[PDB]
Amino acid sequence: AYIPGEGHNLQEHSVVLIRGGRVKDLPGVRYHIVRGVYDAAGVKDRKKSRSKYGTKKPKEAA
Amino acid sequence: PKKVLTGVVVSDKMQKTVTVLVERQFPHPLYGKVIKRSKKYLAHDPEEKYKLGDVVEIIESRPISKRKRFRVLRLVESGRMDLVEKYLIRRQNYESLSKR
Amino acid sequence: MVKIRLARFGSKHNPHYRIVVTDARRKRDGKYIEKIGYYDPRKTTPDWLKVDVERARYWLSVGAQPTDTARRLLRQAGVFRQEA
Amino acid sequence: GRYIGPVCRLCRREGVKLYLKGERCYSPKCAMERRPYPPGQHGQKRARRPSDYAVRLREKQKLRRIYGISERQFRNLFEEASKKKGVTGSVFLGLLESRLDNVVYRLGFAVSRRQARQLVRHGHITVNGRRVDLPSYRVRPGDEIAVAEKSRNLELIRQNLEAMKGRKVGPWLSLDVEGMKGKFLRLPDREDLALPVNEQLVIEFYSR
Amino acid sequence: RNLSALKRHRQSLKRRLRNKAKKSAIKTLSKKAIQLAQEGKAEEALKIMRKAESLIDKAAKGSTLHKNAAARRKSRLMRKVRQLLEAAGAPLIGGGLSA
RNA sequence: UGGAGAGUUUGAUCCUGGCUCAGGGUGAACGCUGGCGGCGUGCCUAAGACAUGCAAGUCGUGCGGGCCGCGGGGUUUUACUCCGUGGUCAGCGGCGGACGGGUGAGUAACGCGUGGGUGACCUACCCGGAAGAGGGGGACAACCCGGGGAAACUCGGGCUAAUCCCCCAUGUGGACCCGCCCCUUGGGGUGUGUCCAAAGGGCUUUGCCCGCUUCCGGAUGGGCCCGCGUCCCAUCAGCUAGUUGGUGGGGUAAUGGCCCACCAAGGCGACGACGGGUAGCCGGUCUGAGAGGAUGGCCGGCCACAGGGGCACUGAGACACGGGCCCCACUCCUACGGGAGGCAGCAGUUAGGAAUCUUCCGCAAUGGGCGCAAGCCUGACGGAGCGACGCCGCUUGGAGGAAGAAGCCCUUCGGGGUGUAAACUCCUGAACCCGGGACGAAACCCCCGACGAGGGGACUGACGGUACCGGGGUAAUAGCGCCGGCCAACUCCGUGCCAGCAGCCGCGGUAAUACGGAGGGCGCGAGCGUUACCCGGAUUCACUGGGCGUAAAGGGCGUGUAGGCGGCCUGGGGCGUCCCAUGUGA
Ligand SMILES: [Mg+2]
Ligand SMILES: [Mg+2]
Ligand SMILES: [Mg+2]
Ligand SMILES: [Mg+2]
Ligand SMILES: [Mg+2]
Ligand SMILES: [Mg+2]
Ligand SMILES: [Mg+2]
Ligand SMILES: [Mg+2]
Ligand SMILES: [Mg+2]
Ligand SMILES: [Mg+2]
Ligand SMILES: [Mg+2]
Ligand SMILES: [Mg+2]
Ligand SMILES: [Mg+2]
Ligand SMILES: [Mg+2]
Ligand SMILES: [Mg+2]
Ligand SMILES: [Mg+2]
Ligand SMILES: [Mg+2]
Ligand SMILES: [Mg+2]
Ligand SMILES: [Mg+2]
Ligand SMILES: [Mg+2]
Ligand SMILES: [Mg+2]
Ligand SMILES: [Mg+2]
Ligand SMILES: [Mg+2]
Ligand SMILES: [Mg+2]
Ligand SMILES: [Mg+2]
Ligand SMILES: [Mg+2]
Ligand SMILES: [Mg+2]
Ligand SMILES: [Mg+2]
Ligand SMILES: [Mg+2]
Ligand SMILES: [Mg+2]
Ligand SMILES: [Mg+2]
Ligand SMILES: [Mg+2]
Ligand SMILES: [Mg+2]
Ligand SMILES: [Mg+2]
Ligand SMILES: [Mg+2]
Ligand SMILES: [Mg+2]
Ligand SMILES: [Mg+2]
Ligand SMILES: [Mg+2]
Ligand SMILES: [Mg+2]
Ligand SMILES: [Mg+2]
Ligand SMILES: [Mg+2]
Ligand SMILES: [Mg+2]
Ligand SMILES: [Mg+2]
Ligand SMILES: [Mg+2]
Ligand SMILES: [Mg+2]
Ligand SMILES: [Mg+2]
Ligand SMILES: [Mg+2]
Ligand SMILES: [Mg+2]
Ligand SMILES: [Mg+2]
Ligand SMILES: [Mg+2]
Ligand SMILES: [Mg+2]
Ligand SMILES: [Mg+2]
Ligand SMILES: [Mg+2]
Ligand SMILES: [Mg+2]
Ligand SMILES: [Mg+2]
Ligand SMILES: [Mg+2]
Ligand SMILES: [Mg+2]
Ligand SMILES: [Mg+2]
Ligand SMILES: [Mg+2]
Ligand SMILES: [Mg+2]
Ligand SMILES: [Mg+2]
Ligand SMILES: [Mg+2]
Ligand SMILES: [Mg+2]
Ligand SMILES: [Mg+2]
Ligand SMILES: [Mg+2]
Ligand SMILES: [Mg+2]
Ligand SMILES: [Mg+2]
Ligand SMILES: [Mg+2]
Ligand SMILES: [Mg+2]
Ligand SMILES: [Mg+2]
Ligand SMILES: [Mg+2]
Ligand SMILES: [Mg+2]
Ligand SMILES: [Mg+2]
Ligand SMILES: [Mg+2]
Ligand SMILES: [Mg+2]
Ligand SMILES: [Mg+2]
Ligand SMILES: [Mg+2]
Ligand SMILES: [Mg+2]
Ligand SMILES: [Mg+2]
Ligand SMILES: [Mg+2]
Ligand SMILES: [Mg+2]
Ligand SMILES: [Mg+2]
Ligand SMILES: [Mg+2]
Ligand SMILES: [Mg+2]
Ligand SMILES: [Mg+2]
Ligand SMILES: [Mg+2]
Ligand SMILES: [Mg+2]
Ligand SMILES: [Mg+2]
Ligand SMILES: [Mg+2]
Ligand SMILES: [Mg+2]
Ligand SMILES: [Mg+2]
Ligand SMILES: [Mg+2]
Ligand SMILES: [Mg+2]
Ligand SMILES: [Mg+2]
Ligand SMILES: [Mg+2]
Ligand SMILES: [Mg+2]
Ligand SMILES: [Mg+2]
Ligand SMILES: [Mg+2]
Ligand SMILES: [Mg+2]
Ligand SMILES: [Zn+2]
Repeated sequence: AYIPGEGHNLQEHSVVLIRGGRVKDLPGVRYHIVRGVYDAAGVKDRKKSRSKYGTKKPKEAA
Repeated sequence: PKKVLTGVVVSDKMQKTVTVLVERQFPHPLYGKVIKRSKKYLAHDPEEKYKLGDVVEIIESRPISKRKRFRVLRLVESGRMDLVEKYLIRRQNYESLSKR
Repeated sequence: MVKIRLARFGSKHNPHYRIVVTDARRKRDGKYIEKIGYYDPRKTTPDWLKVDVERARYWLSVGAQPTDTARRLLRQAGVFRQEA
Repeated sequence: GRYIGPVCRLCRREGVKLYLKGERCYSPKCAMERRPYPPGQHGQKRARRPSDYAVRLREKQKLRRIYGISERQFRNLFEEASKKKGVTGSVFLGLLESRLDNVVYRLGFAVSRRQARQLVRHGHITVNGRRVDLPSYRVRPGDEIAVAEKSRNLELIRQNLEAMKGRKVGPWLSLDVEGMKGKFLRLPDREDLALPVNEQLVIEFYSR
Repeated sequence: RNLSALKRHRQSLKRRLRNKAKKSAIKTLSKKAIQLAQEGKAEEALKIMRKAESLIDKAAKGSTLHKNAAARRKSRLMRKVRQLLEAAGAPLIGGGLSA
């Protein structure tokens, strides 16, 4: 399964959640990993397409 | 009303019982071509009169036996071994379909 | 016995029965043999009651049996007022 | 809920004044007057030829942005129209116009449909004597829309009601200015308003 | 911990034996008439068939046998006993039969 | 009254052809975000395993007793019966427990759907029609009695009433054999012979009411049978001993090889038997121009199952979810002395899973069971609760407001943008506070009239002080996706085949509208995206509506079986086909 975005927090024994959708570049891979679910977490300091990338909305004011 | 059907006898080889072969024409549900079909019935002859070829009629009746729920109505056109042959060769040709 | 009773329809908090004949062991919204008029118990319309009063007595003839709250809406339809 | 915020950006973008404010969108300066060019950094730049899709798109929004409603509520009416009789399309405007909050704008009780809505929502408006607080009400012929009693006065009505003395209200319309009440008379034929819109395209659009 | 209409079953137990008991008598008596009607004794035979006939219907009123079963019994019975006594026998009594 | 296409094979073209997007749908789930209300909807996986409560009871107008009462029968020293009187615990008997409720495992079959059949059949309670209730005997609980058991209780011993049980009798009337009669598959009529009926309880008691038994009808609900229709693999081509028919029996409400004997050797299959795989079927539902394709979840109709299996009893009715016996698996209790349980009922727990709720309220209403009726039971149902899961409705404001501040973006440093946006000024006013306050409820019953027709009179609202009504009254959450082409929305910066994007075509190699952030823009909005799946587009299984010289596709060539198709004329038949009428199509 493919791990998307920039960096993660996945050693070996790490619970995960599989999505669906190949990569095309990498042959054999046919599934994505959802971010921010179970032991795989969202993308740190990502401001745009946070719906994917399991990134919660940051505070903007203070 | 009780069903009424018309067919040829192909078996007298049961005691006081016979086998009537019924055709029906009708169009194909999707392709509309007008096509035939067949069903065999085990007809009751409590006085084994009717015989091979007897183009006859039969009628839905109370269960005489398993498989057997038609009594014969009346002869219509005796002696039709020509139609019978069709059923015969067809069943014969089956041997040359033996998956060997 | 067969019966005549109130079969609920409509919506939550918006009752709208259908007066009807069926077996006393059918569901109260189950299949029926014949509908005979409606009844909004909330009087939200002029046409808030109706019977085919002929059929009503017909089934009553053969041996139907309405409810303690179905006769009231048939007594209120002269089913019982029996002339002189 | 509804659209809220920058409106004058929309008299433009669509590239055509659509009188969406109170008097401003009627006064020398309706977001277009001064800057009759699309919003944002890329405003005073030469447009490229739109797609046919783009053309149809802009025409739809325009219309909706005029009446100012959700895409939700909007399309139901199209399909409703699309389902009905004969012209089963152009009739659309009739369904749009039967909206309570729409009518109240035409009846000059308010000036912005936005202002109209806040009245209906606050229930300062009545129909046939009924406190009706629902801006989606499809009104019909002979229905009567009047200010309620607790609000017959109110500074906001009087002047808004007053300034109507001037123009011939819609053929399908009527107004006892003193009596604070109006009558939906009929279904506005396509004729009865040449909107700046080509409804033919909205149809074409929605059949994706 | 449970419904006490388990009686409904305990009720069945009596109704079971009661109607079972009568039912054994029916056949053991029905037994007789047949054997006898085969050994010419058309006298003592139609004494039983007459007793047979009563034994059946008397339970038929109740909840044991019902319907055309009594009929189905009695039929095939006197449809048979008589068709035994054809072996001479001599109708010692129409005392069962509308001969 | 209904039909649109685009992207990608080439340097380019036309064609074939496949992949891909734009549409609509869902019992959904997941990510970011989340204000209100309404009406819906919610174990799609383990038909896996379940703690606890509850889901079926009722009548003292069947009967006998317990205790409590109830007053007071009445007393050779705390009562006493005497009913009635209540109510009472059960037992006796009676009706319902076979409906309602859940589930979809199994089932490719008359299970279903549709049209018919039964001279081959049952149908309790309800209604109508005809006649009777003449009398005679007895058992088991209860109570008592001892034994045994830890209990579960259990055996044994002894009395007793009825609508319990038995018998005699009566016979309108019914059944059975043989006859003739008509009719006709065991329908109807009759002749003789022989068999069959029972029940009492309550009184506005001397009259009625609630029940009893036979028969024929009616109506309702069914059982069985029949024709046609109903998935994938022929890489399953042969199948069959109750197998097929007969005769006679057994059995049932009744047909039948349903079972059993005996006799015959038949029965089935390229029109796809037999075998295998999947599946509960339909009304519907989704999509589609349509023809179709897809699907069966909530609602309704039917079938099937009630831990896995088997079996029968009672009964009008079942082989019975919350009845019974047995076997197995599993779990629990116990002085272990041994016994107990069946959530696919309502909630709820666990496990599995990406995922699906309250161990709530009330019989007020509707419906169902019992009863003369009050009244009783009803996790059916009527409501409430939880979840943006869906649809719908509504709010986070409105008018004003600059040649248009600040900050932030670009900048050819002239300026442009965000932007009437804000601020700010007026106005209204979601929420919240006060008051009032439902509809849903009219009958059962009660009065007069005969408790009938009738008028009339009376009790009861779980939801709930809820909606709604009045007044007062506050400017009061916005998010998500995208902005290379298809496809609507462009610019700085960072990065430098790295980090990364991607539905396809493809972007990244120090000037990236394709990565990452930013400004700006497009698109929806308490929602926005994503994933999975169905239909469309796909005329890409083409009946409507396609092809086979070189694009994938003519059998290497004959002969020929079944099958498909068939020239010119006139008749009869009217099968197909066509019309009308009618029923059915819930
Ligand atoms: Mg992206
Ligand atoms: Mg039923
Ligand atoms: Mg009444
Ligand atoms: Mg039209
Ligand atoms: Mg029985
Ligand atoms: Mg269309
Ligand atoms: Mg090439
Ligand atoms: Mg190229
Ligand atoms: Mg193609
Ligand atoms: Mg193409
Ligand atoms: Mg379309
Ligand atoms: Mg889609
Ligand atoms: Mg709700
Ligand atoms: Mg479960
Ligand atoms: Mg398991
Ligand atoms: Mg328990
Ligand atoms: Mg049941
Ligand atoms: Mg059921
Ligand atoms: Mg359920
Ligand atoms: Mg099969
Ligand atoms: Mg098969
Ligand atoms: Mg007597
Ligand atoms: Mg003892
Ligand atoms: Mg004893
Ligand atoms: Mg006695
Ligand atoms: Mg007698
Ligand atoms: Mg007869
Ligand atoms: Mg009796
Ligand atoms: Mg008494
Ligand atoms: Mg039934
Ligand atoms: Mg045998
Ligand atoms: Mg036989
Ligand atoms: Mg037989
Ligand atoms: Mg039976
Ligand atoms: Mg065939
Ligand atoms: Mg095949
Ligand atoms: Mg199978
Ligand atoms: Mg299944
Ligand atoms: Mg279908
Ligand atoms: Mg449709
Ligand atoms: Mg449609
Ligand atoms: Mg179709
Ligand atoms: Mg189907
Ligand atoms: Mg499903
Ligand atoms: Mg379901
Ligand atoms: Mg259903
Ligand atoms: Mg279970
Ligand atoms: Mg049961
Ligand atoms: Mg069982
Ligand atoms: Mg069953
Ligand atoms: Mg249970
Ligand atoms: Mg449960
Ligand atoms: Mg789990
Ligand atoms: Mg649960
Ligand atoms: Mg629920
Ligand atoms: Mg109730
Ligand atoms: Mg009731
Ligand atoms: Mg009652
Ligand atoms: Mg009482
Ligand atoms: Mg209870
Ligand atoms: Mg309750
Ligand atoms: Mg409920
Ligand atoms: Mg909601
Ligand atoms: Mg969500
Ligand atoms: Mg400016
Ligand atoms: Mg500025
Ligand atoms: Mg403003
Ligand atoms: Mg104010
Ligand atoms: Mg009040
Ligand atoms: Mg009441
Ligand atoms: Mg009255
Ligand atoms: Mg009254
Ligand atoms: Mg209040
Ligand atoms: Mg107020
Ligand atoms: Mg504010
Ligand atoms: Mg303000
Ligand atoms: Mg988008
Ligand atoms: Mg698009
Ligand atoms: Mg573009
Ligand atoms: Mg520069
Ligand atoms: Mg650089
Ligand atoms: Mg750069
Ligand atoms: Mg470069
Ligand atoms: Mg992109
Ligand atoms: Mg970017
Ligand atoms: Mg931005
Ligand atoms: Mg932006
Ligand atoms: Mg074709
Ligand atoms: Mg082709
Ligand atoms: Mg050719
Ligand atoms: Mg080649
Ligand atoms: Mg080729
Ligand atoms: Mg060739
Ligand atoms: Mg050849
Ligand atoms: Mg060859
Ligand atoms: Mg030929
Ligand atoms: Mg020919
Ligand atoms: Mg010809
Ligand atoms: Mg028709
Ligand atoms: Zn403006």
